[PDB]
Amino acid sequence: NSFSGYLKLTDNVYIKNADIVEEAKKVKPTVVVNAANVYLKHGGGVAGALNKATNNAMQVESDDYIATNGPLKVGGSCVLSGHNLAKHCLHVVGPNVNKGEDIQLLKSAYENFNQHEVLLAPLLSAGIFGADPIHSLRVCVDTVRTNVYLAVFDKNLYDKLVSSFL
Ligand SMILES: O=C(O)[C@@H]1CCC[C@H]1c1ccc2ncsc2c1
Repeated sequence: NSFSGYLKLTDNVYIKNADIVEEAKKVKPTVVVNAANVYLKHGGGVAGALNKATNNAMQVESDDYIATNGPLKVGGSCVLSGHNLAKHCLHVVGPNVNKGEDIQLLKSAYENFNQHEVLLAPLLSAGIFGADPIHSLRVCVDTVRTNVYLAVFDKNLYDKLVSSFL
C-alpha cells in the first residue's frame, strides 16, 4: 500500500492520473478493484487490462468461480486472488447504463468497497458501461467510507475530475 503522487480529494478519496495495472505492480496493494460484469468475463476496458497483466490467470480463476457459484448480480461483488497485482482482487459490477441498467445500483456497487480498509480502484460504470464519470466520482465520494486510491488512466478525464472537484 505505498501510494505516491495522489491528490487528496476528501478525507478518504485520493486520485492520480495513472494506469491501475502499473500502480498495482509498484504498490502491491492488499486489494485491487476490477470493474467487472456479472459473468466475470474480462474482455475489454480495465477488466481486460488487469486480466492481461496476470497472463490470463485471473480469467481461469474467474471461470472456476462462475462454474461453482453462478454469476454475480449488478451492484454485487466477490473477492478472488490478486495474483501478481495484489493480495486480493475485489470484482465489482457497476450498472451498464448503455444496456439500460439502473444508475441507482452505482451506489450499491460502491458500498462493496466498504468491506476493505484500503483499496486501489478505477471509476465504476465509466468507459464502456456509459455512465458519466464525474457523476461516478460523486457517488464514490458520497458512498465510500474506507480509504480509496482512484487511478484514472485518461489524462483528459483526470483533468475534468480534478477541475469539477477542487
Ligand atoms: O481511468 C480511466 O480512463 C477509465 C475510466 C473507467 C475505466 C478506466 C480504465 C480503462 C482502461 C484502462 N486500461 C488500463 S488502466 C485503465 C483504466
